[PDB]
Amino acid sequence: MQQLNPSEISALIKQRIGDLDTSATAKNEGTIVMVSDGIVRIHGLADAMYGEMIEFDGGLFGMALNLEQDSVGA
Amino acid sequence: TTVVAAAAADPAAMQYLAPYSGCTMGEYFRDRGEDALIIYDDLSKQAVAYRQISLLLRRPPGREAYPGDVFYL
Amino acid sequence: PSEISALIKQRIGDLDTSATAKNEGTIVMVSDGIVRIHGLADAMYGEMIEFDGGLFGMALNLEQDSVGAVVLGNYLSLQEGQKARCTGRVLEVPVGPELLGRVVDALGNPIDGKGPIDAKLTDAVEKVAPGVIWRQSVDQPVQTGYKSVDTMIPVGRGQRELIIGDRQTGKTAMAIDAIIAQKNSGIKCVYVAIGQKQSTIANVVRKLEETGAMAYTTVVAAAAADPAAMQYLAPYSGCTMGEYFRDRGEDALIIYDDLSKQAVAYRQISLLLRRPPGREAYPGDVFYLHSRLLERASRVSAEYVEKFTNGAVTGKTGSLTALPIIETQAGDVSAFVPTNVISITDGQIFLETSLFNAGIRPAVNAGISVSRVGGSAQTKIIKKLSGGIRTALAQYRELAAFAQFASDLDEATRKQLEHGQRVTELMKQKQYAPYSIADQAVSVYASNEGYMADVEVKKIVDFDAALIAYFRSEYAPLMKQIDETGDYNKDIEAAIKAGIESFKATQTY
Amino acid sequence: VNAGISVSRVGGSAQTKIIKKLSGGIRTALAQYRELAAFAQFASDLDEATRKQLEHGQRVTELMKQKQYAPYS
Amino acid sequence: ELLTLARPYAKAAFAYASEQGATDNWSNALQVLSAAVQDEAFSAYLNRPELTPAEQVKLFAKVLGEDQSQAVSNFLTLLADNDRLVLLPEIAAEYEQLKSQNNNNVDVVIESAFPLTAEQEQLLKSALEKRFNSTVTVSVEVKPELIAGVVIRAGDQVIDDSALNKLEKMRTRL
Amino acid sequence: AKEAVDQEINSAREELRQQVAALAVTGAEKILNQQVDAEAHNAMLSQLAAKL
Amino acid sequence: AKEAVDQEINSAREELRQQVAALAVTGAEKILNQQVDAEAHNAMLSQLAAKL
Amino acid sequence: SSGRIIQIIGAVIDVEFERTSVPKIYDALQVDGTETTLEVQQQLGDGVVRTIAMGSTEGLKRGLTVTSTNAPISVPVGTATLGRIMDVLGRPIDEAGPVATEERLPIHRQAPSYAEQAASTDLLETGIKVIDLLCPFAKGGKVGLFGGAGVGKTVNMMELINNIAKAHSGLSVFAGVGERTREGNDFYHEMKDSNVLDKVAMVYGQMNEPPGNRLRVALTGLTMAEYFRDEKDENGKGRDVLLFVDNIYRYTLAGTEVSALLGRMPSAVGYQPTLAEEMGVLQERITSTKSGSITSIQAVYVPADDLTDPSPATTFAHLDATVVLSRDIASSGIYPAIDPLDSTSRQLDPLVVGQEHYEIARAVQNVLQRYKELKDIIAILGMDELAEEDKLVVYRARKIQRFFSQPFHVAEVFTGAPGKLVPLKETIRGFKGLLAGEYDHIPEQAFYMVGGIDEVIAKAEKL
Amino acid sequence: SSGRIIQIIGAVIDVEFERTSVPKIYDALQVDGTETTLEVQQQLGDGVVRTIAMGSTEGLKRGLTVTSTNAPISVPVGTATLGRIMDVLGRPIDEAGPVATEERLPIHRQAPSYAEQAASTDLLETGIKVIDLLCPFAKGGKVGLFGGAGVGKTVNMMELINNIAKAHSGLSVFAGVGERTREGNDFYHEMKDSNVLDKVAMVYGQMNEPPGNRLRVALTGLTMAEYFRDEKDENGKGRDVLLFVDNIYRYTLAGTEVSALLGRMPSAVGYQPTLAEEMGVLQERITSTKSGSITSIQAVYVPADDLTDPSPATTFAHLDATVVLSRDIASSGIYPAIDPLDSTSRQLDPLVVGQEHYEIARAVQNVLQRYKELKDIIAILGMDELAEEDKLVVYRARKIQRFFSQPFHVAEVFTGAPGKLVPLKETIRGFKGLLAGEYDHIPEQAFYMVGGIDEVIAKAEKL
Ligand SMILES: Nc1ncnc2c1ncn2[C@@H]1O[C@H](COP(=O)(O)OP(=O)(O)OP(=O)(O)O)[C@@H](O)[C@H]1O
Ligand SMILES: Nc1ncnc2c1ncn2[C@@H]1O[C@H](COP(=O)(O)OP(=O)(O)O)[C@@H](O)[C@H]1O
Ligand SMILES: [Mg+2]
Ligand SMILES: [Mg+2]
Repeated sequence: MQQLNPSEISALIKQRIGDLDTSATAKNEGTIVMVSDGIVRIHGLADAMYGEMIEFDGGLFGMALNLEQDSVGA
Repeated sequence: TTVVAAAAADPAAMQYLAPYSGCTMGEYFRDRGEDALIIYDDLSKQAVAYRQISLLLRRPPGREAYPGDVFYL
Repeated sequence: PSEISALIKQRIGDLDTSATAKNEGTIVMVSDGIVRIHGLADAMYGEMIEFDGGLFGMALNLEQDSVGAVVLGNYLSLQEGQKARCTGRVLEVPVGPELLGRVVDALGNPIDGKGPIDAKLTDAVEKVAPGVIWRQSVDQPVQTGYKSVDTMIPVGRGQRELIIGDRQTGKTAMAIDAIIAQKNSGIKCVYVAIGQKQSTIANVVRKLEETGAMAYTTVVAAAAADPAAMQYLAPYSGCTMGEYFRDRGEDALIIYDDLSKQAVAYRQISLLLRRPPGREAYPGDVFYLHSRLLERASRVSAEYVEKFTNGAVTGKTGSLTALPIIETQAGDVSAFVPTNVISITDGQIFLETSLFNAGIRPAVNAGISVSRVGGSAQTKIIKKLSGGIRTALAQYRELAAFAQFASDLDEATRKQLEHGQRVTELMKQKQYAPYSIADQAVSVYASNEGYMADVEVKKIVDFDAALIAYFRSEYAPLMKQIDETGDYNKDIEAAIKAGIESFKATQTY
Repeated sequence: VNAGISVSRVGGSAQTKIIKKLSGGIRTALAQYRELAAFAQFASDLDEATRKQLEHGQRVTELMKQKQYAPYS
Repeated sequence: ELLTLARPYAKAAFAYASEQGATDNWSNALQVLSAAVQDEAFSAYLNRPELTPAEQVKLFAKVLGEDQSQAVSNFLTLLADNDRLVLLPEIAAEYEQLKSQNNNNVDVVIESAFPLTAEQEQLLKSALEKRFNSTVTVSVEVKPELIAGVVIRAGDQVIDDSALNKLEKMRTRL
Repeated sequence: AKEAVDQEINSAREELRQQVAALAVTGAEKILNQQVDAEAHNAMLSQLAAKL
Repeated sequence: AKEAVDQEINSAREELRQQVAALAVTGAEKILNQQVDAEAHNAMLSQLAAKL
Repeated sequence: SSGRIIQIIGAVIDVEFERTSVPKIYDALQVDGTETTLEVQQQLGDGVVRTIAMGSTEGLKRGLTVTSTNAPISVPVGTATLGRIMDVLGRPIDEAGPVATEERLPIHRQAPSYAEQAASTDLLETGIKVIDLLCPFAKGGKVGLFGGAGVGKTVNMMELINNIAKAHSGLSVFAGVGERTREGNDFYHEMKDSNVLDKVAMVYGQMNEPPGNRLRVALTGLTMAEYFRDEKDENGKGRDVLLFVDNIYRYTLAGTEVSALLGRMPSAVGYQPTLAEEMGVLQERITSTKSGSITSIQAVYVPADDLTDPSPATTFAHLDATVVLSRDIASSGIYPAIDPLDSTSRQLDPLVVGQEHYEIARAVQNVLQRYKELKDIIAILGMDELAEEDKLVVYRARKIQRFFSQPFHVAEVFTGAPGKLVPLKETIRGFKGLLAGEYDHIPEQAFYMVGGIDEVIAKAEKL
Repeated sequence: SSGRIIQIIGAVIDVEFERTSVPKIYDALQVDGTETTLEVQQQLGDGVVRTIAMGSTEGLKRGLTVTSTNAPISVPVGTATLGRIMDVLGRPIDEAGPVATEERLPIHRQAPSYAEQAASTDLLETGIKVIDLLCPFAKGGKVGLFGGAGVGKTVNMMELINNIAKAHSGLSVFAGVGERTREGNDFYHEMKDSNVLDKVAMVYGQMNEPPGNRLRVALTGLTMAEYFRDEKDENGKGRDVLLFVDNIYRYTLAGTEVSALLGRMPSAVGYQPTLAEEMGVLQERITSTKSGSITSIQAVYVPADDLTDPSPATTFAHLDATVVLSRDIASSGIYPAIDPLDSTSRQLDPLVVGQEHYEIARAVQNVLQRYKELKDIIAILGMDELAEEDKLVVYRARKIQRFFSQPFHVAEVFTGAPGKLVPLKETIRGFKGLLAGEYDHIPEQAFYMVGGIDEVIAKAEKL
C-alpha cells in the first residue's frame, strides 16, 4: 500500500466524478499541486515534453524534468 | 569422484545452491556407514552470490554489505 | 493499628464519588515497548497517558489518525483492544531535602527498600533554562581534589565540564572523587546512573556510604534492564532534583553518567517510531536532546533567586554544576555524539589509555584538555602558582619526540626534560584520597622553586607524600590558614619556603 | 604453508602414532622462529641460543617442500 | 494508515452527493460495495490478475444491480486505476461519519447492567440533547459483567458511573 | 544500624496496609455481587440524568 | 536482637491483622460509600463473609 | 479458539486469530499438523500476531490451523535435569528417557530488584599465571573471555572448568549457544569419562539450528541456574552454582537475523535497534542475590577482530573481569594468548589483593607498556640507538612476555607436554625476581612454556 | 479563513486550511491558544501546509485552531532597537519594557542584484598590529575567526567593537546563533560597563530552543543591520554597519536537524541537500553596495578540527579573510594570539594595499616560516653551531613574535587602560626598520606589550 499520489486530491477527484471529458483540459494546461524548495508539481500537462519550457501565470518559467504517471515535476 | 559445476555465467541461484547439492550427494555414503570427502571450491563466491540474491530482495546489509545471516549460510 | 484505619476511612469518604467525562482510545499495535492508539483527539505532546492495567505512557508521535506512545512500565502486560485515557498532566518528580541519601528510580520511586519518601513538592521534568538576563559570571571554585585538574583544567560553580575518554580509564572514579571532595564545601550532589548493571550501582552506593559522602547525595538509577523510556528520561529527572537547590540560593553538583547510553536509548526509541535517521542511524535532533539538558546547569543572580522565593532568600545566589561523561571508541572523538557534546560544554578532560597503563593515574591528557572559564575559577594561591606547572608541561610536551635520545642533545633541552619528567611524576595521585588546596599549593610551590631538582624521578611520589604529611603534622595553623581562605602574601610564601627547607634538612623521607 | 596461523583442533588424534609422537611442537617451533628471525634481522650479538634457534628454523622451513603431484607416504 | 488514505475519496464523494442531493443513494451504494468487498469469495474472484480495471468496474456494476449510475461507475473506475479498491470499507465509514456530522446528528451507545425500559431511554435522550444535536441514536446494550450503572459512549467521549468506581477506589487505596 | 531498625518498622507498617486494603476491597465486591436488584440501578441512573 | 524484637512484632502481627480484619469487615460497608446509599446499609443484611 | 497462518517469511510466521482470543506477547502456539512451536513476538492488531519458529519451517503451507497454550515456554527444573542434555524447549535429547521431574518455570522473567543485590569479593585462585596476577576472579562475579576467531576462548574455558569445577562442591550448568556440535559431544563424553556428570546440566541449541532455537536457548540455560540458586534444603544452606556460556555473541547474532523480518529499521551497522536492551534483559538475570551465588564464565566472540564492533563494545559494561585475547600473541606462539594490557578486573586494588601483589602487577604493566612504546623506534632505527636502560627494559619485557606462557592440562593433545598448575605465590615470587633483575643472566628461551620459576632455572641449566 | 493542526511530530507541525485560502511560503501563523508562532515551509496539496515552530512545541493538541497573518515574520527596526536584547520574533527579553517603534521589515528578502555592487574595494583598518598587517580586512567583507581553545575570542570581539565605535560612529549588531548563555551574558555586561551599549543591538537564540529560533536569529540580525545601513542621514549617504554572528556553524546544523523531517533525502555526510543554498541565501546579503556597507565578523567552529567536511568547506567560498587563533601563541604570553603563519587573507595584494605593505608582509612571513623550520636543529644542537646567517633570522623572528603583542584597552586591569590603536603607517615603518636591522641591537624584552616604535625605543632606553 503506497502513499497518496499528487493526483489524489479531493477537488480533482470530485471533478473526475463529474466527468472525464475534455481530455484532461485540452492536454496543454496544468494546475499546481505542490510547492517546496524550488520544485513545483503540476497535475495535467499531457503534451509535456521532457525538457520543455513551461510558463506560469506570474510570468516565470519552468522546465519539466520528471514526467511521471499522473503528475509532472518541474 | 563426482563433480558439481556452477560456472561464472550460471544464475546466482545455482551458485547459491551448488554446495548444498554436493553435500546431499556426499551424505549418501555417510548415512550408510561409508566414508566420503567433499571439497567446496571458493565459498567466498557462494557468499557473493547470496549477497546478490539478498540485496535484490531489498534486505538491509551488515558489514561489507553482506546480509545479516551470512554466518548461518 | 488505628491510625491507618482513620486514614483509610477519611480517604474513602473523601472522594471516589462523582462521574466525569473523559477522552478515551483503543490500543491497536503493541511491540517492543511501543504502543499505538486510535483516538485521543485531545492528547497533548508529552502528555501522560494511563492504561487500564494502571501503567502509564507518554505520547510522542501525534500522527493524523494514530498516537504512538512509549510505556513507562513493562509492556508485556498490555494487549490490543484495551483502552487508554488522557490525564492532561505532565511527568513530575518529588524534590526537596528529603531525597538526600536515597536511591530513586527515574520517577522518584525508592528502590533501596528504606520506606516511602516524604517530599512536600513536585516539579515538572521538562523545563526551560533561565534567560540570558538572569545569569551571572562564574567566579567560584569547585574543588575536585586532583593536583592536575585543579591546577590545569579548573572547574567553577555553574560551569559544565565534560569527562571524555576510552573505556576503563577512570571516568567514574574521577566523578566519584569529585563528589567525595565536597565534604566541607557544603554543596549538594546528585549522581545519575544510566545503563549500568545494578551491581556497579550498588558498589558505588556502598563506597559513597563508607566515606560518609551519602549524607548529601541523591542517586538516580536507570539500570540496563529498565525500559528505554526510563533511560531516556533519567537525566532530566535528576536535573530537576538538582535545580531544586539552585532556585533557592544553595549550590548543587550533578553528574550524568554515560550520556552515550542515553543517546543510545533515545535512538532506539526514535527508530521504533519510524522517524528518519541521520548519521550513524541517530535521529536528527540528538543535539537538541542534549542541549536542553546541559543548558539548565548555570549560575543565577541574586535577583532571580529573590524573585523565585518571593523574598525569602534575598542575599545569596544559586548555581548548578554538571559533569557529563562520554565514552569514545578507540579515541575517535570525531563521532556523532561526542562531537555534539563537545560543542556544548565549557571544556573537557581527556583520559588516555596509553597514559593509564604507563602508570600515570589519573590519565588526564594535558595537551588537549581545556577549561574556558580558566583562571577566574581558581583560588588566589593556586591561580598564582599553576603557571609554572603549565609551562613545564608545555615545554616537556613540545619536545617529547626526542625523549629517548637524551644522550644526544644540548644541556638546556636535557634540563627541560629532567624537569618535565619530574613534574609529570608529580601529577600522580591515588584514589579516594583528595587533596585540600593547601596540599596542592605546597606541592606545586615545592616543584616550582626547584626543590625537587635533586631527587631522582623514581622517588618523587614518596617525597611529595612525606612532605605533605610533615606539613600536616608540624604546621597545622598555616595549613588551616591556607585552606580556610586561600590567601597568598609574603608571610605565607616565607612560611612555606621555611617549612620546605626544614623538611629537606631534617626529615629524610 | 604459514606455520604461524594454521591449526588442527582435532590435533594428534587424527594421525598414526608414528607421526603423532614424532611431530611435537614443530608448528610452534616454526611459529617462534618466524618472530625471532623478524625481530633479530639486525642483531649484531647473536648469542648461541638465538643462533641455534635461527639455524634450526631454517632447516625445518627448507625441510617441508615438495613438487606438484608428488604424494609421500 | 488505512483511515488516512481514505480521506480524499470520502470527502469528494460526500461533496458530490451533497451537491447533487443524492446522499442516501451513495450511502446505500457504499454500504453494498463495502459488504461485497468484505466477502472472501467475491474478493478472490475480483483480484484475479487477468482483469483490467474496466472488468472490475463491470463486475461491481453487475453485483450492485440497480442503484448504479455514471457517478458510482466513475468513482469505482478512479479507485481501480490507483488500486485502492481494497479500502472501500474505510471510505464508507468516513462517508457515514461526514453525513452524520452534516446533519448535526451524533451517535451514542448506552451500556448498562440491566435492560432499560422506555422512560429511562427517553429521559437519557432528552438529557443528551443538551449536547445540542439534532437527535441521538441510542443503541442500548446489556452487560451482566457490570454490576450497576450506565456507561455512555459518544465518539471518543465516555461517561462512566459503573463498577469502574471500584477500580478507582482500589487505586486510591494502594 | 538504628536507622535500619527504623526503616524495618516503617516497611512493615507500610506493607500491612496493602493486604488490608485488598481484602477490604474484595469483601466490598462480594457484597455488591450479593446485592442483585435493579431498584438501586434505576435509582442512580435516574440520578445521573439531572447530574448532567 | 533486632530479629528477636521483630519476631515479636510479627508474632503480634497476626493479632493486629485480625484486629484490622474486623476493622476491614467494618470498612466493607464503604461499598455503601461508593453507592449513592440507595441501599444506605445493604451489608448489614448478611455479613457472613469470612475475612481473616 | 484457533488461528491460521497467513505469511511465512523465513523464520517469522504470523497468525490471524479471532478478535477476542488473541494471545499475549510471549505465549506459545502449536501448529496442528506438525511439531513446530511458535513464540509470539509482536501483536500487529486486528487479530494478527507475528511469531518466530522454534524449528525448521520447511514444508509449511498457508492456512494450517494453529492452537494456543496461553502460557510461555516452560522448561523442567530441579535435580532431575542433572546429568541430562536438553534442547530449547527442555526436551531430553540424550535418549535416556523423559525427565523425572514435575517442576516447571517460564523462561521469561524479570531481573532481581536492586534491593536484593549482594556483592562479595572472595578471591578465586584458578592456577593460571596471567589470570591470577593481572585479572583476579571473585567468587560470585561475572567473567568474560573476549577474542577473535580461533585465538583460544573455548580452550581457556575448558581449562577454567578443569581447575575449578572438578574441585568445586556444587552444581553447574553448561549452555551452548550456537557452537560446534563436535565440541558438545566432546564435552559430554569428557564429563562422562570422569565421574562428574552428576553435577552438570547441559542445554544445547547449537550452530546448525534455525535462529529461533539459537535465540531463546541461553534463557533456558540460566532458567535452570536461577532455580539452582534460589533453592534451600532444610538444615542446609544455598548451593553455589557455576554457569558457563559459550559465545553469548551468537544470542545477539540470532536476533539480528530476524530483525528486519519483524519490521524494524536497521541500526548503525546492521544490528537491530534493540541491541542494548535485549542484551541487558538477559545479562541482568545472571547476577547473584542475597540467597545463592552464581559464578559465570562467558566466551564472547569478536567479529572481524574488531573490539569496537557494537556488540562486544556493548558487552564490556556487564562484566566484572574482562580477559581479552589477541591474535598477534597467538600467532607469536605464546599460549594462552591473553593480552596483558587489555585484561582488567575490579578485584585488582590494594585493599583486596594486598599491597605487594598490586605493586607487582602495576610494575609489570608499566614495563610492558614502555616496551610497546619503544617497539617503533627499534624498527626504523637500530637497537643500538637506545640508552642502556631502554635495552634492559626491552630484554626484561621479552622475558616477561615469554614467562606468561603455560602448558594447560587440556592442551596436551595439541602439543604433548603435560599441564602445569602454578599457585599464586610462585607467580608473585617469580615476577618479583624478574623485575629485580636477578634473572638478567638467563636466556629468554628458558622462560617459554614452563611453570613456576624453578622450571626456568632448570631449563636454563639444561641448555 | 482559519485552519486546524492535524499532525505534530517533533518540531514539524501540519495545518489544514480551506482550499481557497492557503498561506504562501514563509508566511507567519499564530496559534490561537498560545504564544507559539509557526512559519510555512512547503505546500502539500489539499490546503495542507507543513511548518516549524518558533518556541514551545509542548502542550499543543491536534485540531487546535490556527489563524494566519498573510506576511512573513516582521521584526522591529529603527533607532529604538539600540541597546536592547531581542529574541527571533523581536520581543524584548531584557525586561526593560516594550520596544518603542513602529517600523518593521520582513526577515526574508532577496539578495542585492549584480548592478548595485560596490564600484571598489576599500580597506578597513582596526589598529591591532597583527590583523592590519598580515590579515587586512575589507570594507563590507566577511571575516572568520577559526579555531582557538578556551581563550579571549570574546575579548577580541569586544575589543573590535570598541575600536570600530571609538574610531567610527557606525552602529553594530550582535546575533548569537546558538551561543552559550554564559558567554552572551558576559558580553552583555561588558558592553554595559564600557558604555558601548548605546550602539549595539542584540538577538539571541540560546542553544536550547527549537531549531526555528537558531535558524532565524541570523536573519533577524541581518535585517536589523540592513535597515541600519539603508538609512541615509543628512546628506544622502548610508552608514557603515558591523554585524557579528557568534557561531555560524550552528546555523547549518539548525537546518540539518529539520531537514530530515521535512521530507528530504540526506547528502554526503548527512547534511541537507540545500546546504549551499541556505549558506548562499544568508551570506549574499552581507556586501558593500552603492549606498552604505555591511561588514561582518563570524566565529566559525570546525568539528573535530577537520575542515574538509562540507560545513566549513562551504563557508570558505565566502570568506575574505581567516584569522586563526592558537593555543600555544596565547600560552607563550602573546595576548591577541593570532597565528601569523596560518591566518591569511584575500586582501593581501599589492594592487589594493600598495607595494611596500605587501613586500613587508612577505618578508615577515618568510622570516617566521624559516625560523619555525629551524626549531628541531636549535633544540638538538643549540644556537652556537648555526651559521652566522640564520642566527639573525632567529633573533629577528623572536623580536617579530614579541612585537605582535598588544595591550587591550577594554581590559583596564593588569594593563593600565592602554588603548593604542596604532596607525598602519607606524606599523609599516616599524617592521621595515626591524627587518632592515636598524633595531637589531635592542633587547627582545623591549618589543613586548607596546604599540608603536616610539614606545619600544622609550622602554629600551629606560632599561
Ligand atoms: N588514581 C588512581 N590510582 C589507582 N587506580 C586508579 C586511579 N584512578 C583510577 N584507578 C583505577 O582505574 C580502574 C578502572 O577505572 P574505573 O574503575 O574508574 O572505570 P571507568 O573509567 O568508569 O570505565 P567504564 O565506564 O568502562 O566502567 C579502577 O578500578 C580504579 O581503581
Ligand atoms: N592453551 C593453548 N596452548 C597452545 N595452543 C592452543 C591453546 N589453546 C588453543 N590452542 C590452539 O589454538 C586454537 C584454539 O581454538 P579453540 O580453543 O578450540 O576455540 P576458539 O575458536 O574459540 O578459539 C586451537 O587450534 C588449539 O589447538
Ligand atoms: Mg564508568
Ligand atoms: Mg571459537
